[PDB]
Amino acid sequence: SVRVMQLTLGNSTITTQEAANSVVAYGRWPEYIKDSEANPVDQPTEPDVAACRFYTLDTVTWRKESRGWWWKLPDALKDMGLFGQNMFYHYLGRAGYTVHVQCNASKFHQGALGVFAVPEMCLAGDSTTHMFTKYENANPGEKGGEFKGSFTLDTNATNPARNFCPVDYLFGSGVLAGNAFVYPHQIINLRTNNCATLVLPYVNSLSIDSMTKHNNWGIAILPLAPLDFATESSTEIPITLTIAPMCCEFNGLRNITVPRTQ
Amino acid sequence: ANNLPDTQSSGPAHSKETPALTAVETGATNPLVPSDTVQTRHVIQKRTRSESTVESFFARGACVAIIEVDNDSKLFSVWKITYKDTVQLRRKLEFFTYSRFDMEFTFVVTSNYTDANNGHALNQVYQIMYIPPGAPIPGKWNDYTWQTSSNPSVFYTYGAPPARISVPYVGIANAYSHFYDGFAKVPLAGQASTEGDSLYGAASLNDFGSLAVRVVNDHNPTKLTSKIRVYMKPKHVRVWCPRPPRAVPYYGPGVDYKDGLAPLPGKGLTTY
Ligand SMILES: COc1ccc(OCc2ccc(COc3c(Cl)cccc3Cl)cc2)c(Cl)c1
Repeated sequence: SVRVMQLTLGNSTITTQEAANSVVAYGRWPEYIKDSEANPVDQPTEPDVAACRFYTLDTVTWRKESRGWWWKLPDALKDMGLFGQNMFYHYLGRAGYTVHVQCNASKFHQGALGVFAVPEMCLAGDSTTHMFTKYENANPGEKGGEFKGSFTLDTNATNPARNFCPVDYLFGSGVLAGNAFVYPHQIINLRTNNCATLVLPYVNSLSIDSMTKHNNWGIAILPLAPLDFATESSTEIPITLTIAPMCCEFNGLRNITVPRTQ
Repeated sequence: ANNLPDTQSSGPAHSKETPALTAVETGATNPLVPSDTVQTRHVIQKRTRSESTVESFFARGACVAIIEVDNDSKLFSVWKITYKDTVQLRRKLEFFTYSRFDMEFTFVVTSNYTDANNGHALNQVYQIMYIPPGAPIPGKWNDYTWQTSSNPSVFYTYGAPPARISVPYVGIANAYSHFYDGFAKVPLAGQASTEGDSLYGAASLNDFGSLAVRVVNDHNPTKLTSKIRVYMKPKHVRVWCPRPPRAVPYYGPGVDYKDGLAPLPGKGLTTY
């Protein structure tokens, strides 16, 4: 039925008994580069089962006060097994994804989470200096980031944070959040479903790019209807994020990249 | 101006054929492609060399002269036709030894009052007369030579779109020579040193003649100056014998050099 599914990729399987169908972004399933759209001339590496499998990133907790969370792809998976290895050993890389967000509660809980997949999800910074966010802050990895309820300008001139300041109702980029529904999405309304499943093809203005310099997709999760339970002002339910890269192919092998951190 | 070949997929090799090894002493360049030294994938090539054709490389109007006339002998000026008065077009032409093409000349004319608060003049008309080598050159801005009964003239009205005319291949040889390793005279044994001496690399003393420019209106005591910028574009181009481009500053009409003889910067041998 629309509600029961099983996803198998490599050596990993995911089962769900409360789905609300699955979304295939823009109606496009991920695919490899065709010869007619090929650019780099060298033989690509395609790890296949070693990289195209389900990786579970860290679990976040939803509370009445949560504003939202965000992650960047392939960034969030840079340290994930052999996918991360191939990402750092190659100059160029390409991949699609199957994003599976998990969140179960009970029949006496309420709340709705909007799960959006955004191509080129550029976020707003914290200073008066334009495009000032530094690489280390823009790429948090598997832990991702969070949305805020208001904009707060960083004034420390001696030691600028050079970080993002994504305000939730402004979708972290100066647009109204209610219009974010034009992007592939699903809603995890506690009275209806457990999860959200989105299949994302590779989207870019090029056939292949640098995975370290460029993040193709952004995953934004916003509480559309806040978490509430029985009478417990105190309520916490975890949100686990499991993502699997698809049709990975890398070009331009050399020595490994070791990016600067923190 | 066409397509480039596709990249064919290439796998591993273990053979007695070694395209990587060669011997440049022969004077030939090794025609290798990526698949000769690495494993390649099949790529359908869609890039073309449409913009690097000899025609597209020269298909631009380049400035070759700025003729100036002061409508208050300066009432008229004469410019000896050449492409060596400027450096940009000259350097591009000199990638080749010989050339053959037609020419398109566009004239951009500007004028202005020298005085911010003095004088006035009615709209000016200019006459650009071509004086082929041999024809009488004007001595005054208004002598008989300006009747142009045979010389081609162009009358330009100030403010009108730039004037433009086409000239056929006018060389007396089968192609224009960008380089001429010789003289116009051979000094003979016995003659005075003053005799038989000529410039090295020069052909005719007057190759293509010159342009005589003047303002046709009667000059008013007002101080005015006009400038005619000449733009030339080679069209229907054919070129022969490539040469390395000019690396140091030009020093005259010849290949002479003097000043910027150290064009390259310093860089460590093992510095990326
Ligand atoms: C190798 O590169 C070359 C070769 C020959 C060249 O000049 C030959 C040449 C001969 C006659 C005329 C005369 O053209 C004109 C006429 Cl009819 C009427 C009005 C104005 C002009 Cl302008 C103009 C140029 C140049 Cl500029 C570059």
